[PDB]
Amino acid sequence: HHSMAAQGPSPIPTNRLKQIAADACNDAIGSAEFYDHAKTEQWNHQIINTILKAVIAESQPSDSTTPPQFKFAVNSTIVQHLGMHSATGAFWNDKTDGMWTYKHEGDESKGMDVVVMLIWIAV
Amino acid sequence: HHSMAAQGPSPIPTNRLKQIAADACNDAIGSAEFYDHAKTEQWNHQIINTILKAVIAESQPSDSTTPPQFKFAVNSTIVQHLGMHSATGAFWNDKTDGMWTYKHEGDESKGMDVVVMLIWIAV
Repeated sequence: HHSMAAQGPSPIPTNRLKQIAADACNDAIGSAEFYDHAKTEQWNHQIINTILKAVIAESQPSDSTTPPQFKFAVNSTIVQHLGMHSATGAFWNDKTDGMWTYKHEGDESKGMDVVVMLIWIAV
Repeated sequence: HHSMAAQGPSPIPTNRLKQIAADACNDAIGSAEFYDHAKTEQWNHQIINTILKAVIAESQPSDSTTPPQFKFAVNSTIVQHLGMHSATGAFWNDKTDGMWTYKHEGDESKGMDVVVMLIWIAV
């Protein structure tokens, strides 16, 4: 994946985002030995709720006099192993808005990858 | 794909979004007989730029006294045929913000699908 659009700094340090996403994916599918189409919905739901709860919490201003300053969208995709190329463009505020993507690579026996993308939008 | 989050009406009628996306995909990969990893970047770039240009244009207020009211993000993914499940959650304004997704199904010989997602964010 690669962004076509210029962008602002993440309200959350990208090393923390990486940890949030890696932990979310691990909690959801870490013990899974195979891709199971019957569980992908449950898996994706758990990943997204985990990440969203974490980024909402940690993007909050320390003081009550300042309300949440960022909207977030979080997408999670589970892809069964085979060829995949993704791109993102935007019409937004290049000083403040942006995206970050994460790939949770499954090993040989896993038979699936998890790709996560987070968008933040100021105000 | 399915959204986990409640949402507002599209600033552009969804039948028009469907046409924009279908035409963009057709223009980019309509004449392609096979999946080619060496062309996916060019294909995705064309699709996204086409869609973005169209949605920017048609979301503009008719009057100059009112500036653009929506930010947009557009993601395009080209997937080689094999198992794929996607989900989206959000922390946004449920009265005004939302997402829309489109799948351009490739026939047997095509060997690839195109999935498009558009997010709109008020103000």
